Amino acid sequence: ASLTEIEHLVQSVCKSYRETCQLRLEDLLRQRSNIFSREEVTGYQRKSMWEMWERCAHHLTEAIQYVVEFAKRLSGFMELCQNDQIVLLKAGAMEVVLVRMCRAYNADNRTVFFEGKYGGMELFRALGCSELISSIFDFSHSLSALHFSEDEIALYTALVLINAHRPGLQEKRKVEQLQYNLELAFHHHLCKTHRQSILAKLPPKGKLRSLCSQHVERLQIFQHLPA
Ligand SMILES: C[C@@H](NC(=O)c1cc(-c2sc(C(=O)N[C@H]3C[C@H](C(=O)O)C3)nc2CC2CCCCC2)cc(C2(C)CC2)c1)C(F)(F)F
Repeated sequence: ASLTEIEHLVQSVCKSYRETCQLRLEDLLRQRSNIFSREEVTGYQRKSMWEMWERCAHHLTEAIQYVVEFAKRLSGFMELCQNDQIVLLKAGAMEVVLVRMCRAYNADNRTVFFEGKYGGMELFRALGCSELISSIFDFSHSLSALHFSEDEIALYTALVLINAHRPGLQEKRKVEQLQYNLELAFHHHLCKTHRQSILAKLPPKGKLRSLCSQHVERLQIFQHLPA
């Protein structure tokens, strides 16, 4: 690879994400002024667990379609065989949607954006799974502390999808090579922006799989939808 070409690689990842980011950043930041009234929360709490479950299931799949919408935008994704394309998304999709959640988390009052307005965690009392609902807010809270620049989330997300150290990829060396160019464009931009300091600050391995695996595991037990 070439240096001038790697900088090109960064511009694609940053753009492919900004066009497949679901919600605009300028929207979440400015519309953060209003939140659910205590009335509106009890209405969400009164909802049957199936009610709230049907909600997240849609918003989750919808947020994932943008995740896969992101993958097909990367400049080197299409070349590799379909199987590797399927595997990377299966294990990376749910984790990519987690990193994108902190981007909608307001660390000031612990309120995430869910259906046209910010709200706390008591909004999901109908579900009745505290430790799982809180594992996301606390995680996004830490990630929201670093004050992720949009370009970083795009770069970080790319390395979440790409991962040759995945279950059953076929032509892995095509995944290893690309997984490295992204890390190159990642570190280069970090140093190029004086934010190489975060590398020792991010979640290891690790928290992405363990946190999602707990959710993905509860659905493989109780559900029948996509699984
Ligand atoms: C099974 C288990 N977990 C999930 O169902 C689940 C839901 C979501 C998503 S994605 C999403 C969106 O895209 N919201 C956008 C679209 C909305 C809009 O258009 O306004 C805002 N909303 C949600 C629902 C929110 C529920 C409260 C905790 C934050 C997540 C994300 C995930 C990941 C990424 C962890 C794996 C898991 C469960 F907790 F459900 F039991």
